[PDB]
Amino acid sequence: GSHMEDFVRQCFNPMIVELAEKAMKEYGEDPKIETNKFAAICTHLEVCFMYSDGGSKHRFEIIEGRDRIMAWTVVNSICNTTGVEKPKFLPDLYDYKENRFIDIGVTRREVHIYYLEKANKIKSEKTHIHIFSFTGEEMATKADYTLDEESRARIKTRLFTIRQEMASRSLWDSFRQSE
Ligand SMILES: [Mn+2]
Repeated sequence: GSHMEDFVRQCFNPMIVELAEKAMKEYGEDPKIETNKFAAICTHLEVCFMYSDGGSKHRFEIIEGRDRIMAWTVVNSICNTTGVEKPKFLPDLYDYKENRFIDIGVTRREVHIYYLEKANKIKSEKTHIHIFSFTGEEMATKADYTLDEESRARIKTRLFTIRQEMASRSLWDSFRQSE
């Protein structure tokens, strides 16, 4: 029974917590033990959903938060109907306006570092990358930030609020250090 576990359950909405639990079980991880990861997964879920709310109404197909098999099934429907290249790793959204997959990343470090690490890892030239930090910074493929500034600014504000709530509990240093 960690403080972090109870913190996560009061910080995030029940639907996010439940999806995060599922995600972690699917890879045999335990939200009661790997509590920093549980927090990180909830955070990544919420940001991806906030992000998808920034479009016009039918802009994005939402990939993140599906069951893994369904998620690949939908990716495949998109590849098959648009001709776009199949990614090697599950992206978070598909942008029907710009016709590209997006992978949203959230980092407790300098953005370019995580950018780079995600760029080399996906190796999907095509998949757009958009990183947010917990210090208000962002970095996106080709400096193309996809949404208007307001939709991105509120994500930055929410991440900073999570950071504060964690710091006020003395959980921040250890979450930051566990990345
Ligand atoms: Mn992501």
